Formats: sequence, C-alpha cells, structure tokens
Amino acid sequence: KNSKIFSPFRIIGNVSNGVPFATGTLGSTFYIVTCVGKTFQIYDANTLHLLFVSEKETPSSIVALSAHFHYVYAAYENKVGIYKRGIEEHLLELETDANVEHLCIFGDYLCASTDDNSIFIYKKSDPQDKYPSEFYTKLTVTEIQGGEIVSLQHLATYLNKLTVVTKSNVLLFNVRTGKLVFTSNEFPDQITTAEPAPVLDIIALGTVTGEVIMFNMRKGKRIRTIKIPQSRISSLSFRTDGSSHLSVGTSSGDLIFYDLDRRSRIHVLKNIHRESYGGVTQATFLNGQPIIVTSGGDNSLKEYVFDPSLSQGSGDVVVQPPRYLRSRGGHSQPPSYIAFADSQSHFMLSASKDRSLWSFSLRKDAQSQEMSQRLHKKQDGGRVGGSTIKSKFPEIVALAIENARIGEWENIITAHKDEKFARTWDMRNKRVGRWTFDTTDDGFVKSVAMSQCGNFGFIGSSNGSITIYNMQSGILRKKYKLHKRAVTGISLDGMNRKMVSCGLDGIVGFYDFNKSTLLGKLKLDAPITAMVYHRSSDLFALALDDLSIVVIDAVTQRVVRQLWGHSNRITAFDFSPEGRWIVSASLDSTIRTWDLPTGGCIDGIIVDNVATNVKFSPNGDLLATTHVTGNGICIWTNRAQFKTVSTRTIDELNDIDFNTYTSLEQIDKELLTLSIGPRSKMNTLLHLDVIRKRSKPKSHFTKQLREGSQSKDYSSLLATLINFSPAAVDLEIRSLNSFEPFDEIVWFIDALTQGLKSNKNFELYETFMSLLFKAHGDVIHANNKNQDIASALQNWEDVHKKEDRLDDLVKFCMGVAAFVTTA
Amino acid sequence: KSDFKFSNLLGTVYRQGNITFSDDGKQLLSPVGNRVSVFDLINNKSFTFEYEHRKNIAAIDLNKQGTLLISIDEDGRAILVNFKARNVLHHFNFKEKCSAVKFSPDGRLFALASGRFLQIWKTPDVNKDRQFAPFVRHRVHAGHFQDITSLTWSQDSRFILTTSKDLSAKIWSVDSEEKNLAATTFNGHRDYVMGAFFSHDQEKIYTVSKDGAVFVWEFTKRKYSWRITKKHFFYANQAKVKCVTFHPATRLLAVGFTSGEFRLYDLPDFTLIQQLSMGQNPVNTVSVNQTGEWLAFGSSKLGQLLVYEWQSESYILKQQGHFDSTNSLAYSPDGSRVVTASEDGKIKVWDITSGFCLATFEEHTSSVTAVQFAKRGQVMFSSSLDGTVRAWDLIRYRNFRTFTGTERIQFNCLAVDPSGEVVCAGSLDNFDIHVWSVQTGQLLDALSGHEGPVSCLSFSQENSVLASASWDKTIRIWSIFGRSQQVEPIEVYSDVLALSMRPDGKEVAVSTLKGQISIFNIEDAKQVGNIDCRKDIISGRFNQDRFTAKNSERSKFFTTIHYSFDGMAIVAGGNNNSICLYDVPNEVLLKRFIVSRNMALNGTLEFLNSKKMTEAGSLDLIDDMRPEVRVTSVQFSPTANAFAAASTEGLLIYSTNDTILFDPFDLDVDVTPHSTVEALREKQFLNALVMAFRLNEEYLINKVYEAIPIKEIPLVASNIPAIYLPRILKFIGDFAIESQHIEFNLIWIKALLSASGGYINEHKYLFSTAMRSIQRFIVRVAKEVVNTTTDNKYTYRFLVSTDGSM
Amino acid sequence: AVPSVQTFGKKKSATAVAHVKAGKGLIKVNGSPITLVEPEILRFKVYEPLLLVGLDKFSNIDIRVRVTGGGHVSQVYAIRQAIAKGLVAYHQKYVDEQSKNELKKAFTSYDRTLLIADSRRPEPK
Amino acid sequence: DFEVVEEFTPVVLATPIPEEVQQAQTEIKLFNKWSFEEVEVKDASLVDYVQVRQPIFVAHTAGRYANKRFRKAQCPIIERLTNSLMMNGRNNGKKLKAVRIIKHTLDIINVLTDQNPIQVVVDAITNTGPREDTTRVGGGGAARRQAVDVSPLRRVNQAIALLTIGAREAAFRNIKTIAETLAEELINAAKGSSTSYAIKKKDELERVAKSNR
Amino acid sequence: YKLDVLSSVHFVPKTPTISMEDAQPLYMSNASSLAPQEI
RNA sequence: CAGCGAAGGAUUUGGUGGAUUACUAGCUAAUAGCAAUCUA
Repeated sequence: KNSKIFSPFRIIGNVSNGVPFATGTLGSTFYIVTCVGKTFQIYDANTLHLLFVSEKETPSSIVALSAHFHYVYAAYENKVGIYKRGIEEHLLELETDANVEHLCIFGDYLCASTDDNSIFIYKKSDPQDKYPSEFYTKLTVTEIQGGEIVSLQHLATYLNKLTVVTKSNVLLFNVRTGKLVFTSNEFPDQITTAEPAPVLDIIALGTVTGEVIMFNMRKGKRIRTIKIPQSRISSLSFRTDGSSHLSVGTSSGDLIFYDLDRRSRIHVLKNIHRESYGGVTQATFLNGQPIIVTSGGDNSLKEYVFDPSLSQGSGDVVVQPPRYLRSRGGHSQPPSYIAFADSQSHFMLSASKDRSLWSFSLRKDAQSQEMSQRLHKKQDGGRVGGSTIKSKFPEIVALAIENARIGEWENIITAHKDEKFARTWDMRNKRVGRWTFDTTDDGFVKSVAMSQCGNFGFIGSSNGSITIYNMQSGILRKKYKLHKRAVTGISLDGMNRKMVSCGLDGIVGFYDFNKSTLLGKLKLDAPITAMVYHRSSDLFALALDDLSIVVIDAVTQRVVRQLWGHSNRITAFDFSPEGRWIVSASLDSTIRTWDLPTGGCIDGIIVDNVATNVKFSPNGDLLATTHVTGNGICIWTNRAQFKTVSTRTIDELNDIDFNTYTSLEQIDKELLTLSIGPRSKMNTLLHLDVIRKRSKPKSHFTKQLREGSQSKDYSSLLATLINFSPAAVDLEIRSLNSFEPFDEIVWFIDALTQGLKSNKNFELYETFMSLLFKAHGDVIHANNKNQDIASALQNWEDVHKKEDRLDDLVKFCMGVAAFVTTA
Repeated sequence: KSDFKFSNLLGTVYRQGNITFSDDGKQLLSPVGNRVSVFDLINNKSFTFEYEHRKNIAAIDLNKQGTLLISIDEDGRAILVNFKARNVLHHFNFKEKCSAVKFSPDGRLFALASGRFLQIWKTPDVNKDRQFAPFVRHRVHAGHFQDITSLTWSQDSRFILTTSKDLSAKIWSVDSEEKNLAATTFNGHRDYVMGAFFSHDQEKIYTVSKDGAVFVWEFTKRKYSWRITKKHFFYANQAKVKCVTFHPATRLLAVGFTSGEFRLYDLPDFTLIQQLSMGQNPVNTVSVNQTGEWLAFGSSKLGQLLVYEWQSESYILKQQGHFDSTNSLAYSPDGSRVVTASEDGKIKVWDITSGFCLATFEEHTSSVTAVQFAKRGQVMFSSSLDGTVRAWDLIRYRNFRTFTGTERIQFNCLAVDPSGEVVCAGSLDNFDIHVWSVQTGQLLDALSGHEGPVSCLSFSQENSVLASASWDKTIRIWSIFGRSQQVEPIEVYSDVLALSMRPDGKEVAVSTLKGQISIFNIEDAKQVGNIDCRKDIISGRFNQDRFTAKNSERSKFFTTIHYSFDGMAIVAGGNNNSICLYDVPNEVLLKRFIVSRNMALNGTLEFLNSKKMTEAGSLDLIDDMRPEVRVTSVQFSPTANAFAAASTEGLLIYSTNDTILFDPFDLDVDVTPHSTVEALREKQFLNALVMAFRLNEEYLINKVYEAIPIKEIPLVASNIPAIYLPRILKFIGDFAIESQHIEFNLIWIKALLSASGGYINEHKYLFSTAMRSIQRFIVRVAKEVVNTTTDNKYTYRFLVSTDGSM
Repeated sequence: AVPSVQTFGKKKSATAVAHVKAGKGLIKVNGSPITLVEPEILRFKVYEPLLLVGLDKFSNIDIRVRVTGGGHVSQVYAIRQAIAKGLVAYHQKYVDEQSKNELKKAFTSYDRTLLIADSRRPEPK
Repeated sequence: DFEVVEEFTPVVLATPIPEEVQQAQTEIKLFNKWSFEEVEVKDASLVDYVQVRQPIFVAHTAGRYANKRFRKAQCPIIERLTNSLMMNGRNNGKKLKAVRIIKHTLDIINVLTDQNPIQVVVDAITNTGPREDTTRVGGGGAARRQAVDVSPLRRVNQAIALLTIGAREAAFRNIKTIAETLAEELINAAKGSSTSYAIKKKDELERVAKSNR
Repeated sequence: YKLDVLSSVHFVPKTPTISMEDAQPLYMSNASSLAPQEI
C-alpha cells in the first residue's frame, strides 16, 4: 500500500542477485551494470564505487540487462527500458504477452527475445539518434529450426547479421530482410553459454556437460573443443590484451583459466562463489585489461587481476596465478538482526542468517565492510576452544550498541542462537572482542543489553537469571535472580539509576542499581517477547502475546498506554527518537505507527514481505526495516520531518489533529493586548529620530482618514496604520496639515481613542499618541482650549483612564516578585 | 530536559561567502561558518541552520519561492536544505571548487560555476519526496579558459550570462534551440571581468572589469552584433573592484573595492550616487534586495556586515564579530543579553532575542581574560592582561572604575561579591588574590596562601565565602568579612583549573588536570564525589602532531565548568571539541556535544585521512597557522534550559525546544489530549490543566491556558497542586516573554504568586530559573509599556492644564 | 613480567611502601601477617581499607608493605594509606576502571585522609 | 522470592583473617561490638550536634576539627568524649590509653545494663547538658547576674566536660579505676538519677538560673 | 603583536566620507548618557 | 607442576586491496563529436 508517513528510499547493502551483469566502456573507463532484484546498479570498475541506481523500481523483477556506451537496457516482464545515467529515457513495450528472455545491442538493431523463440528487433528512427526507439520486425524461430532459445548476440564484423543460440543448434539471421541464412550443424547436448571471441568470426559455446565447442560460423565448423569432467558450465569469456586466454566459469563455483595457444589449464579457482546460490553467474575480462570481474548469485562481485610474468625472457609460458583485487559484497541470506551504530545515522550493523556480521554504511556505499571473526588470543595461557577449522559463528539473535566508550574497551555485545554464552565485539576497530559473556545457569542467551555509560553488559538467559558483566575486564559483577522462565528484555536508564527486566512470565521487574534491591514488580497477563526502552523519556514499550503493545513508564510503574490492533505476532518496534511514535511490524505483513499520546494508529503500511526488524535512526530521519526475504535492508525516509503530518486513527479540530496550536488574537475585549510581532517596534518608534541621528555617517492615509471620519469609525484606518514601517509611520504622522481647523488632529485623536477603546495593540496606540505629541504637540499647547481638540483630548483621557489597572498590576507583581526572590 | 538542539550561533555575523536576501525583504542569509545564519529583520530575530559543512562554505542560494537553499563549500560538497523546515535534503559532490551558484527566476533550474565549466541542473521539489539521486543535470558548458567568477540569468529563464578570470565574458541559452539567439563572447577588458548584467529589458549588457572599467554592450550596428557603446570608468587608484551587483529594475549598480570602499550608481545614466567606506579591508560581497531598497555588504577580514537602505539613509543593521578570540562569556542576570569578551581586548554585548550586538567596549589594550556580572543586573566587571580589572555600567554603557595592581601584572580570573562591595582578581605571576573595594577604587588588600598561580576564583552567592583554585593542586576557602579573615585549605590530586560553585553556595565543583572533576561541600572540607571525565572527551589529533589521538594529552581535561541553576547538572568544556554535561547526584555523563565537524579547524578529527600523508610531511602543512578548536568558557543561561559556549567560531548556543519531544509526567491510560480538550469543553479547568501538564505537551498547555477565563484564575491558581508550580511558573515565563496577552499573563502571575507565594519563599532554589524569566518579562516589556503610558498621561496633563498663546 | 604496582603513604614522618601484585590473597607488613600489627587497638585502623570494601577484592592480589620512620599511630596511618591507594592503583591499571572509581567513591565517602594526606601546614595568622 | 548474588567464590585468602573481622565486613560496629544504627538522640536540639550517623571502628579518627568554628560539632561523640577524657596535666597526649580505658568502660556499661553503651552515652549527654545558666554581669560591680539560655554546642561541650571531670574526681583516691568510675557515672547520667556529679551540677546551675531569672 | 604571537599556544589572526564605524558603543539609542552629577 | 583445550599453539614483519568527507560515469576545441580519429 501507499503510505503517508514513511516513504521508501533505497535497499542498501545489496550488490548482486544472480542475473548476469553487463559491462560498458566510456573512453578508458569501465562500468559494471549489475541487477539487484528489481532495480539495477551501476558500479565503476576502477575503484568499484557505486555510481548510479535506477531512480524508481521496475514492475516485475529484471530478468536481463545489457549496456552500450551511455545507455543501459533493462529487461523485465514485457518491456525493455532504455536508461541513461540510471534514469529511464524510453520504455519499449513488446508486441506480446510473452515474457522477455534475452537481448543484444549492435549497430542500429536492438534485438530482444521472449520465452517462445520470438525475437522482436527494433531500429533507430534516425541513424544518428541515441537509442533504438522504433519497432522494425519480429522474427520467430520454430522448433523445426532448433531448440528453445538460450542466448543471442551479434558477433563482430558481420554486416547486419545476428546469432541466435538455442539449446540444440546455432542459427544466424540477416536482420534487414528478416531472413535466416545459416543454420549450423546438430549439437548432441544442451548448451548453456555462448560468448564471442575477439578473434575473427568464432564463438565459444559451452554445454551442460563440461565441453566448450568453438564454432567458426563463417566456416560453419567447429575449431576446437575443451573437455572438462561433469561441470555444469555457466559463463565464458576471453582475454583481449594480446595474450590469448579463455576463461570458463562453472556453476559449481569454479573458475578455470585455459590457455588457448597451447591448450593448457593456466590456473583453476575453486569455490570462488558459493555453490548453492548459483556459482559463477557471470565472469568476464575487461577488454584490453588483464583483470576479471566475477559475480555470483551470493550477493558478491569480485575482481581478479593477472600479474605480469616473472620470467622476463620466457614470458607467456610462465603465467603468474590470479591475485585477488577489489570486491564488493553483502551477506547472501536475509539479515536477522539490525542495529544503528552512531547517532549521526552513518553506520548500521547487520547480522544475517548466513552467520556473518556486516557494518553497512548508509552514507557512502563503498564503506560497508564485514566485521571479522579473528579471536583475540588468551594472554593467560589458555588455548582457543571451539573447533580447529574456522567456521563462522553461530546465528546471531540479539545485540546491543552503546557508542559512549567506543574503541577504548569492548563496545557492542551480541547474543547467538542456542549457545550458552554471548560473545562481545568492538565497533571502532571492527572485530570480535576479547571476552565471551556467559550465563552461568546453562540457559541460552535471549536478551542482551548494556548501560549507556558503556561499562556494564547484561545477559538475560533462558532460565531467568540476569548476569551483569563489566566490559573492560570481562568479569562478572552480580547475578540478579528473579524470573522463573526466559528473560526476554533488559534495559537500564540513562543515568544508571533504575534498570528494568522483562520476562516471558509476564513479570516486569523494576530494580535499581547502587542498592541491589528491587523496588517494583509488575505482572502483565501475557507472555512478553520484546522490550524497547526509550532512554530519553523513561517509557518502555513491550510486546505481549495477546498482541498488545504495553507502554509502561519506569518511574511510577503505571501501565501508561496500551496499543491494540494487531492480528499476528509483533516482530519489531522502535521508538521514534522524540518518543512520540512506536513503529511496530508484525506477521500479518503489516507495519503500523502508533502515536502514543493519543494512543492511536496513525497509518499502517501493508508491506508485501513480513518485516522482521524495524529500527529508527538516532536522529529522526531514517527507518530501516528488514524483511522475511531479500538479501538487502530497506531504509525508509519519513516525510514527517519535512512536513507536519496528521494524527487520525485510520482503519483500512485541525490544530489538535496536526499537533499544533495558534494563539488567538485576544481572549476578550476586557483584556489588554500588545501588538503581534516584534517588541522592538515600540523602542524604534520612540527613538527613531535619535536612531537615525546616531546612525548617520559623519495622500492615501489622509484619504482613508477623512473616509473613516465621515463614516465615524477608524478601524480600517488603524488596520492600515499599524502594520507599516516605523520610518514611514513617522514621516507620515509628522505632517498632518493642521493650520486653522485642526479637524485632522481631532480625527486622529478620535482614531486613537477608538483604537484603544477596543483594548488591542494598545502599546502601539500609546506610542502613536506619543509620536504625535513629540511631532506637533506645540500647536496643541498653543491653541489649547480650542473646543474640538479639547473635547478630543477630554474623551481621550476618559478612555485612557481604564489603562491604570495595568500599572497597578505590574507594580504589584514586580514588588512581590522581588520580595519572594530575595526575602 | 537535557536534549539541547543547536539553537543559535551568536557572534561572527559574517565570515566567508555571499550574502543573500530572501524573496520578500524579510530575511538575510549570511554564510557564517560552515553553517548558514538567517537574520529575520522585521521580526527582529535570527537562527542558524543545524547542518554543518566539512569546510568553510563559499556559495549560498535559495530559489525565489523561498523554499529550499543550497550551500557549497570549498571543495563543492553542496548541501541543500528545506528552508521552511530547516532540515537537510540531499548532499552532493561537485568535483571541483565552485565559485558561484544561482537559481533561476523561475527557480526550476539552478546553474553553478565549478571551475571553468558552468553547469545547469534542474532542481528537486519540496513537494515530491526525498529521492535518492534528486539532481538531474540539464547541461554543462565549457566555453571558458580560466575560472568563472560570476554568473547571472535573464529576467526570464532563457539566457545565462557568465564571466570569468579569463578576460572574456560570455552568454548562453538554456535550451539547445536558442543557440542563434546568444552564443557570442565579449572580449575587451584589461583585467578580470567580474560583472556581467542584463538591463531591465534584456537589450543592454553592462560588463564590469576588475580595474574599474564598465562597458555597455548593446546589439547595435556599425549583420550587427553587440557593439560596445561606452567605456565608463571608476578611477579609484589602488582600488581594483572586488564585488559587483546590479539591481535591474531600479537600475542600480553597487561596487565594492579592495580599499574597503563601496559606491552605488544609477548605471544607465552612469551617475555616482553614493561613495563611502566601511574600513580599511575590502568589501567582499555586495548583494541587493529584489525591491532595491536595501543593500548588504560583507567584509570578511574584520568579519562585518551592513545592510544599508539607500533611499532614506538609515542603517537597518550594522554588525561586526570576531574569530577564534572569544576568550570568555557572561550572561546578564536576567537572561536577555550576553557579554562576549574577546582576546583583541574588546567587550561585545549581544542579545539573545535578536542576534545582533548593541554595544562594543573598545577600551582594553591587550586581551580581556574574564568577565562576570554583579549588583542586581547592571554592573559587569572585566579583567584583562593590561593589569586592569575595570567595571562597566550597563545602563549608561560606560566605564566608571578601573582598579589596577601596583606593578602592572596580567590578571587571569576574577570574581565579585554578590552584594557588589568587593572585587577579587587572580593572576599568573603573583600567587595572590587582589581584593579591591568597588565603591572606592583603592586597593583593599592582597591576600595570599598559594604558591602557584591561581587558576580560578569564585564567590559564594549567599554566605559570601570565596573559593580559589590554583596549580598547587590546592583549593582554598577564604572567609573575608566579619573581623576574622579565616583561610582553610583543601588538597586535591592534580593541579586545578575551572572552579565553579553551586547556586546554593554550599559546594564547589573543581575541574582538575587529570581528567576528573571533583565536588567539595564547603561547610566541611569533605568531598561529596567526583566524575572521571577523561575517557569520554574526544580530543582531535592535529595536522602536525606525531602521536595518536588516544595517547595525546593536549585536552584530556576540562578548562571551564559551570553549574545549572538548580545545582543539578554541570556543563563542562575544554580545549577539545567536546562540551559535555553531567548530572551530579548520579555522577554520570548524560550528553556530549561536538562543537564543530569541519576540518578547517585544527583539532576536530581524531582520525586523519591517510591519503594526505606523503613520504615526508602531511599535505596540509604545505603552505600556498591553522586555528585550534577550543571552548574557552561555558555558561548555563539564567532564564531558560539553554546554555552558551564561547568557541573559536563565536558563541554556540544550544537550547531546549520541548515542542518536539514526548516528555510526559506520570500519565496513564485515560489521560489523552482528546480527554483534556473534552474536559475543557465541559469546563473543569483545574482538572484540564493538570490533565494537560501530565501530557506535558506545550500546545495543550497553550490551549488550556488561553481557554481558561478570567473570573476563576484565582480559583484554579489556588487549587493547582504543589508539584506543578515549577512547570507552570516557567511556562508562564517563557511564553509570556514573546506573547501578547499581557494583562492575561499578569493576572495569571498575580494569581499564582498571591495564592502560593510562601511555597516559593521556602523553595527559592526550586524556582530560581523559574521566576527569573518572569522578572525578565516584567522589567523588559511591561515596565516599558507602563513607562510610555505614564509619559502619555503626564504629557496630556501638562498640555491641557497649562496655557499660553504668544 | 608479573603485574605489579607500587604506591606510597605518608603520615608525619612515617613512610609506607606497598608492592601490590597478582597473587593469592596475603597481606604482609614487613613479613609479619596483617593480624599481628601493634599497638593492637588501631588494628582496625589498619583493617578498614580491606574491610570497607570486602575481602573479595583482595582475593586475587597480594600486598607487601614496608614501613619506616614515625611512631605507632603514624605508622598505622601510613600502612592504611598505602594499602588503600595500592588497591586503587591496581584496579586503575590492571582491572575494571569502574571498580576503580567504585573503590574511590567508597574511600572518599569514608575519609579522604585514607587516600590523600594533608601535607601543607601551618598557618602564620 | 528474590536474591542478589555478588560473591561467587567465598573468602579464602592466604593470610587467614579472623572470623569476627570477616563477619564485621558486612556491617561496621564500633570496636567490632556495637552497631551505630538503632541509636537515636532521644532529645531534639542535639540531633546534628552529636555525630552518630557516621559509624567508625575505633575512636581515633585523625581528622581536623579545630580550624573552623562549628566543625568540632561533627566529629563523633565517642571520640569527643575520649578527647575530653584525656585532658589533665598528668596525662596529656595519651589518647591510646584514653581509647582503651573508654573501651573497658563502655564494655562494662554493656555487661551491667545491656541495651548498647553508645545509646547509653548519647542519652547520658542529652540528660546532662544544661539548659540554662547565668552570666556574671557587672551591675556596678555588685553581686549581679542574669539568666540566659545555652546554645546546644555549649550544652554538648559542657555535658562532656562535666561527665569526664566528674569521673576523674570520683576516681581520684578510690579503689575504682577511671574506667568503672566513668561507667557508673554514665549509667547514673543515663537514668538521670540525680546522683552523679554531672546531673547534680546541671540541676544546680539550672536552679540558680531559675532563681536569678 | 609579533613577539606575543610567537610566545603563545593559540592562534592569533593578523579619502571618502566615512569608514562607517561599525564597532560602536553606547547604543540603545542613547543621547544623554551622562550622569546628572556630570551635567 | 597445574588446568584451558574439535585433524596445532603463540608472536615479529613486508607487500597489495578497502576505508579514513557525503557514492550523478571518461575525453575534447563542449547546446555537439569521440570512446577505432580529428583529419582533407
């Protein structure tokens, strides 16, 4: 479903999926376009950084992509998208319902092929524009002519020809007249790969038995055959820097380098990619380069360089074996548990079902690196246990970071699957910590937490004991024993005063440190499977097993909120870092947001895969969720930080909705009210003569005034008068054109009288009166007892007399405030 | 309570880049540091953006809708920001040193000038969501030979006119289908052309060289193409042109030179209108408002800016700051104005409501070491290395006393009796504490007892005992007054810096040199406890040092601490880039701020980049020194939770906005903002008030507070319970200081501290920061309003009751 | 080689040196056991560093203390100061710094004359 | 119910400590025999002027309680008593002898009247401290006085002085030692039985204060 | 200036109508800031 | 001496590769050509 709080952003930590990649050249550079599920990615090949991604996803998954110079041709369910710089520039809808399988690009004619041996070829409208945009024709290979298709390409120096590679036969085409030209001979077994050679007009094609035939299509023959025992071949390539080297890639994770000038195996490579995820999906030489780019299905891309020979005289006979060069990987199975390392939302930690731990970096995606399982040696004489072979660790269940004493001693703690102890790690220098924190009651570790002062670690075992440890020696401090079944959540406060235990028995135990007694016990009426403490605001939210999210504040031990509304087990929460929201994902494939003040459900995203883990960033900008499937980790951007959002309980006044509140103009007319805005308008109006005299270097209004005079109300005049600049106010009010009658002066004094009659903006009306008095009060004192201006001043003071309660109030309040702050 | 977001940066009103007004003439964007400040002119306010750059920024622009700005630093790490939400949107790395960026008048295309290439990109949207790669490149043009210097558009978004340190200045059409309309190149200047401008109609093209020449290109005849019609000139002799701008519609040129001078002309007539200077250092950037009334001039080296209204010559704001000389800090005892004492020897006086100075004091010759306030707001003392502790009245804004020693020794710390009768100063080279009477300027005495220099001083605010701390590893307590003159020493482990005693005057926090901070009750000599503050202050490895940041011991200690005003939390800052704050009962860190994340300052990074290291010497010690990061003195404000810290980039000021937090107080299942709004609409006002306080949502406090009517404010202010008085008193303070319902607020305060005055009287330190904001509010808006209304009353009474006609 | 730490402790003229190393829990003053320390009425003044914080912190270290100079009460204050700050320095270096400032909090809450001697006296009134 | 396990191997160290000492590590008692808690100043107005909230082991703390004004009203009452007990011209300086004889004293105080001797000596102080006196004002150099009241520091100090010098004067030329003489003086003062020297002098001084009031 | 910049630890940075005098004292729009004794 | 302890344990040190700033592709005469060539 569409959302209204979180928008999805990117699936980070994901490199390849198993689709054969493509490569492209630009000048003397090389870029690798790999597929990741639905979007693709464009790395470069020199430093292997990321360069581009698709700006938005595909409808289906991408089945096949290729690349010319600037443009990337992606291919999914029915279409082929011509892309530039990761932005889609042209869709091409195919004239069928059949799913596309392969494609090739050459010259003008693009050529894609569906899953029923039907080949749509397309042509550029102008032999000068950038990409094939216009449908040319539709060839169709029938089952008489060969088997069902497995590749197609235009090998070089062929005048508008093409080569379709089936499962039983090779067959050319002349794509201008739509004609077949040369069917090849019969081939006695299924072939699965065909890549062209940089020599003239031959193509190497490998079968399901481990042989490589080298078909010469101009001759129509085969030239040689490389036989290999029972290897399901997957990907061929050739090396083009002069020294001829063929390179086969076997789906048993093998990479064999054959010489061709003397038919010899140069070097084998075993278990380069994992077997079960497809083996070597695609491996190629960069042309004119002695390096190899391999990619498996196990979320890994590698580069293997060929060194120069050590025999300066012999040369091509003695070939140095391939080194290992740059590589980019993620873990190859969906990630189990997910944390955020720093407050800056820069590093995040994953631990996956394939038992590896990675530190992804969501800032720049070449900084992501695996944490390393190399044990610090016991410097008291002991020998490292475990096994002799260095297998990876058991599966990670829970973990806890506190970047407060980072790298100074051990930093993060982890909690493995069904093993009796809980080893610790370090995040700054990125390897396994010295110590293994143990439960001392044979129960497996189920909860781990640590103090935010970075000293104390906390192990919560399946037999209810909570052992606490120190993390700069690895020794035990005290063993809290309250529960009688599996403790599921530990936390401690910010200031280390009270800690909170949270069992499967429903007991939530409020202990305090520094006096090891407990001081509170709560019993909830369900088993409890998770606890997230918000260390800022002292609430903590608990899962239950009647599907509640019970929020308890730790001070007065009340159950302060109870969020109802889920349908299956809630797998994860996180507090928003302000503490306003709980984001919780659950096994009904949903991820809901709870506004915990109102106790309401703001929005629920119906996510297609069940999100296992949900984590907010230290700063409220990123929500990282990890699902049941997918090797990556999907990070989500909340639009609530850029615009304010509603608060409204959905199921499949506006100020208290949008959480805000404007201040009303005045409460009633009985109350005074200053002007809205700056409180320096008063001082600038009272002093703007000396302000400009110190800052020097060494009518429409009268129209409105007589309008409001004859209509006998000046509210429109005052609405004009209040809100313009002090310089213009004084320059206007200084000249008021009053020689004999002073009607304008009586109108103005009656206007201020009507203004401060309302009890509003009365600081401004006072300083306007004082501005007039400094301006031309001399004429008022001169022809004082003029009947009109004396009447205006008389009823002006008669309305001014009501504003003595203000100085009575403030001279009360100032005196009694000084008295209660001193004595 | 302790979630201090970065609120403002006082000091350093401009340092490096280009000033820019908004669309509406309301806000001025100034490239202060690695951040951007925004000065709101009419609503006399300011803020600084929370985001930071990795070096000093060098280009600002926001679109004419005022919605999003981008800012580019010295290597092109462009950062764009929702201006109306103050959050970052996307980071970007243009690969080379940019010089100027300009959004279009349309605001859909922005083009910038990185090096010699110019490049047009199209902008993202505030309404479309945060994409991964939001910048779509429109085109890139390479018609120049040296670095571009400036850039402009037409009034519509069709042509774009660029100018370079290459002697030519060229023009470009933004689409590929107006190439015949403008493709040419304007040669003819002697030196760097840095001005290129369309007229109000696009037919005249004014170009401005560096040596003061102005050509007027016009598309006229001897088909016919851009004949120069006139070579006007400037003739400032040693003043080549530094910065040019030109308002098109009012036809106003404005030029700042090398000589620290500017002139503004009416250009199509070429009439000199104003010619005047701001100092002996060049006007680095002019910019002009869209309505032409205002101009803005930034001079970098003295760090000053000036917005000038040229129609009526009235200066809207003129300001000057410092850099890396911010040697101490003080607040006024009402937390309204700040005093910055700076090492060139001058006492700036800022205020917090605005962002501007209001008074310097250029009196001292050498540095000013420390300041503090005394005697009921309006005296502050300043202590120098001139040999001078001099007083300052802060009402007449003048000096009135200057105490010296007898031999001109440099002073280093000072304190003053809260009953402002004695002033004490301590030096580096005399081992004594000099005491001066202040009502008579003579030297009272010199009291001794140490044998190292006295690092810090203080006076107890209640019982007037003095606490000094010196490098004898020793703190010493003097009772001076009352016939005794009794000393008492207390030993500590290492030598001492940074004493700061609690507002109760009952105990003392000292910051020793081993990375620890102790607390001593002063009725006894007994230590209450200490915080090991060493292993939690990240000290950056410098550029030139040959040891790690771990084994480094430059700043593994603090050099200025301060208490909070309830006596519950010590903020501390040192010669490192961390300012921490601890809470003394539980004795634990509760937050650590980093002060700067740019490598332009020296000691920021604890882990330097390895690629800059060579065979010999790092690649940043090769000159073509670098200033350290320090926080010299830190104080909590009196009337806020906010606190200030004077670092090398001026005052950082962090603050709480309890708006964005859920910080409740013992609520339960029933109490809900919907429940308080229904309790208010069924009008049980006391219950709705405490029902809002338990939520602790300040907009519910605002709503219930305003919707309570006047006739029972004594009744609810009587019935409000005891444990909510600090919250309601401080709420009334910090809302009433900028509110408008003055009689409503004063009715509320009168009701509150009439019904419950005695409880405050026996819990003074519970409400010390509470009812200081109230008194700030009283004596800084309400007493002024009463002053002018009494002046109107008396001027009316005089102008009626007296007569005269001659 | 073996982890050790040497601290001092001074009353008026008595001086106590303390070699604390990793061991089995023996506390010796000039080879004599800690129980056989005269003048027998300030044996608890000697005991209180190892009694305030519990012997479990003394289970893994062993302490040897040399004393010179001073009279009886000066020697027992020197012994207890040397024992105390030797334990504190051992926990500062070789084990938990959290236990270090726990011990420092305990000793300073009881009396800091058990950690820092009050040297610089007298006063010329 | 609930437990807290801090120790995980019992105390078996190489120098074998006495069992009563490693039993005293759980809680501090004076002389390893008398717990300072459940001891209250029964009077008000001397609470926080007789220090009993801070337990000690022996009565020989070497703190500095004479440099400031009132900080001799914070060193604990037992060694306040023994420091006043050391004062006479024959036996200055001998505070180890003073400590051991008040050890024997309060030991036999317990074995006679068993509540705890620190409670006995605390309410002995509260019952012995005088509540008024006079001052010999001039009045022309006549027989002239006027009753005033006594601040509690002077009350506590004069009570301690009266008890100690009463024990000395009653043990001057008798068979009893100063130990048991102070014991019986403290017991009579704890009952307020109007028999001991300090309670007699207290009632006499308040009598002449009431008379010349 | 030059001798005390090399004797220190922390870094030290170093006709028309008017130079505009941006560092002004006395300014809260004050004209008669004199004391009445001084008048 | 002990124990720890899955077909070895524990150290010294070189080289390469990845980070150490926030990931929009190369070149040129740049609204285009190149990437096999800017020449007629």
